[PDB]
Amino acid sequence: YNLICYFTNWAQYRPGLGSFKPDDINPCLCTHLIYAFAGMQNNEITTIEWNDVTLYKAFNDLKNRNSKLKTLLAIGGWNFGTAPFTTMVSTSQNRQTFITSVIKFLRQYGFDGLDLDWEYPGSRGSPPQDKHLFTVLVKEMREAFEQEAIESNRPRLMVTAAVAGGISNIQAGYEIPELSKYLDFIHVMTYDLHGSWEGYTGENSPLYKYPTETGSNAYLNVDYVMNYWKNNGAPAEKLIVGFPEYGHTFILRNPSDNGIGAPTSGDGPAGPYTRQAGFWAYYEICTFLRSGATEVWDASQEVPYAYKANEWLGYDNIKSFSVKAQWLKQNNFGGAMIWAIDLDDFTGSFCDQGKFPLTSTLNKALGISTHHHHHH
Ligand SMILES: CC(=O)N[C@@H]1[C@@H](O)[C@H](O[C@@H]2O[C@H](CO)[C@@H](O[C@@H]3O[C@H](CO)[C@@H](O)[C@H](O)[C@H]3NC(C)=O)[C@H](O)[C@H]2NC(C)=O)[C@@H](CO)O[C@H]1O
Repeated sequence: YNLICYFTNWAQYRPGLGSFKPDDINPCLCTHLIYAFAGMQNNEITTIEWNDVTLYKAFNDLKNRNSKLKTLLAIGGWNFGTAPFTTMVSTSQNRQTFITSVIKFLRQYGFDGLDLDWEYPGSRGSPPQDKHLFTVLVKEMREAFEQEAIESNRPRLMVTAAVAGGISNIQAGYEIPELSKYLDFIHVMTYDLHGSWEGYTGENSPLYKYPTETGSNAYLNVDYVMNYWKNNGAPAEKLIVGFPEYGHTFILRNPSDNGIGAPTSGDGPAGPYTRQAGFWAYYEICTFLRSGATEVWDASQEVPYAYKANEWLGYDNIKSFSVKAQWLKQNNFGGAMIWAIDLDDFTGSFCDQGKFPLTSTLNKALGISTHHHHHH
């Protein structure tokens, strides 16, 4: 199994103990590290942060401490939107400009592959023809990577993609059978399945449907989404399950109504380190759980929630990560990906569960290991 760990290049700006840079990563925990995010200018890949070159070197230097580790660079993300991708895929000239720039960029800075994170082809302003043009981009990039590997006598650069977990976005965005032939791995974003945008409480990454969910609401769980990909053309071995190391917050419209589906008024307050209303990192959640919160196990969905007065949290913990790791192995998927390693309790100071409790849970559950001693 693979354990793919996203690192974000804005985590460095979090105050105090929240600040996270590549040297904070334990190089032995994951099999792959993905750097989020690169950008695009004139149809060529580019940096986005003033010190990305510094962080790239620290990131890829981690491989000097773990000879099995591979790294990838992710391009796009939510805030990046779709317009640059649409323009870039619109013509063969623009796709060639981009692919050529990626090969040079990844080889220059020491990456082993590119993770495409277009959110999403066919949606958020992207026109309908981008569903097929995304397939064409991926096909041409895989082919260019295969040729560069042979021409440079190096292992081939990987091409992966982070893909939607919402059924409407999946249907609008991806030609799953053909896309699956050319991608090395498919990182399915099985999180953000509920959130304050819906006007009621729900879990971020429930494994199973809630018993009274009907219609499209019954799609909003890891089981349905992973099996949708699997049964519409993607090989299980290429499918990677998304694991969030954060939770979503809500303000309850009525504190006594604090179950799944309780009505809500909006996002919960920003955390002191992540400073974005609507979510908390796992280490921030641990502080919340020590501040008087009530913890509840959502038994049907195999995830926890918690609440305190008018604040409600749907999240993941060691137990839910363990249950879902067991599940993905039984279903023969390729492994797990984590959004994001800088949201774990990387210092060990917040949760009293050791360093990197959630990521370590998956490392153990998936049997990640590179140090063999040849004796008891
Ligand atoms: C408004 C909203 O919640 N939209 C959801 C998108 O966030 C999500 O996109 C992917 O998931 C993660 C986690 O949500 C995204 O991380 C966000 O990245 C932006 C920069 O682009 C940063 O400003 C946010 O702080 C950060 N949020 C968190 C909790 O870390 C990430 O960009 C996207 N890529 C990956 C691999 O996860 C999509 C997933 O389908 O759902 C929307 O509902």
